[PDB]
Amino acid sequence: GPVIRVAGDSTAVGEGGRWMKEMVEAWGKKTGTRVEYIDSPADTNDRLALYQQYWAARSPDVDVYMIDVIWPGIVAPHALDLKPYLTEAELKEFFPRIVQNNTIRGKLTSLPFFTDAGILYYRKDLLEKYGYTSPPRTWNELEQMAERVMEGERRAGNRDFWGFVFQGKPYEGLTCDALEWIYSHGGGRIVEPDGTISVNNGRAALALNRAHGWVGRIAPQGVTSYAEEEARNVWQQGNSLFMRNWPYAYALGQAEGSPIRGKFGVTVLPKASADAPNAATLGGAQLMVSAYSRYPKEAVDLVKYLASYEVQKDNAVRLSRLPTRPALYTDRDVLARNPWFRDLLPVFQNAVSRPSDVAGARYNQVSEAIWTEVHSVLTGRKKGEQAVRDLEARIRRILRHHHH
Ligand SMILES: OC[C@H]1O[C@H](OC[C@H]2O[C@@](O)(CO)[C@@H](O)[C@@H]2O)[C@H](O)[C@@H](O)[C@@H]1O
Repeated sequence: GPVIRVAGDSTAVGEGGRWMKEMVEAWGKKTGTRVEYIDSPADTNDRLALYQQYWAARSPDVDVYMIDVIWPGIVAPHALDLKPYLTEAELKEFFPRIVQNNTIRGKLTSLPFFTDAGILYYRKDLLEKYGYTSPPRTWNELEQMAERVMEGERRAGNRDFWGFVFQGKPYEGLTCDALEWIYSHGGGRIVEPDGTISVNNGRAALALNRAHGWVGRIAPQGVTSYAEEEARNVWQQGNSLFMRNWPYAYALGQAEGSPIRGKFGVTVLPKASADAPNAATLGGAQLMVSAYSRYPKEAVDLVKYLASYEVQKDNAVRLSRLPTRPALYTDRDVLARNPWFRDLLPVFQNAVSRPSDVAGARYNQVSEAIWTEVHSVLTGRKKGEQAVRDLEARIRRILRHHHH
């Protein structure tokens, strides 16, 4: 009978790949269907390039793909329209915002699987050791606390200790960190949902200059090569006061034999001043049935299972990844394991989106311009003022003649 083949998530990032293959195998066993799991590179933009090879070839060799929240506009031609397979009631069990994200020109490209948002991880033991009673609310506070804790920890002999780690590698994760910096300084959304390229402004420039000011100071020099797992590993070995990362790092940092188990909390990222908006970049994964799958019916059943209440629950409890079902945020087991889901739910719902809706199929080119110009500031090659001006010019070229 059929073999349903699934490309999604990466065994190179936390436990996602392993857990996903487990879920797929469990569906296989439950239904008596053969399945195979195809692994992927770590970085989402590398995964896109890989999957684009299959799509270009109209390959039937993958039936289901896990896609990023930024992809529906790019991948729509390669997606089976899911809309005929779900009732309005079934669809309403997911966050409307994400269903809408995943719907391009009325086609439901994919089902919401897990969402995501950038948050601040902090060492509560260290904050208390140094006389602080709350995590920082402003970037200036983050910097002050990071300087003082680092000076103390370094003096006590931890030469590996830093104040802050984040994603500064030139790749999609940097676009995410940078949208947070820019938006939390009142500098806008880089490209606004109406199409306006707003990024050339003094607040955005300041946000980038501030980030530059972290590099090799409160953050490792090597941060300009860090993706999610590089940041996480410095943090999880106990060597960073703060980290910007996604929810998944929480369950990993609490696991038995984690050096930082019980020593950390999470909160909303800081901002420039009390009247700036809170910034958490919207991330996450959706499940797409390939337009080139020879087994659409079976693929859709697998996607419905993966997106189901109990599989999302398992994802939440075991991997601390965010459900796309509002009902799971009131589930007693989910909340008992992850009490911060309740506190940060409004942060997750107000998460700020990268400009994938407005750039559509050109999003990946837009994002590359963003991470390359941002990276130039992080390395001290350009000032934020120059970079945001060059970025405006590049995005104008990229999006000239594109309409949403
Ligand atoms: O790097 C940008 C990318 O970050 C997040 O996805 C990357 C991986 O992070 C996870 O651990 C989930 O938090 C893995 O499951 C992902 O493969 C975010 O979800 C993306 O939207 C974002 O583009």
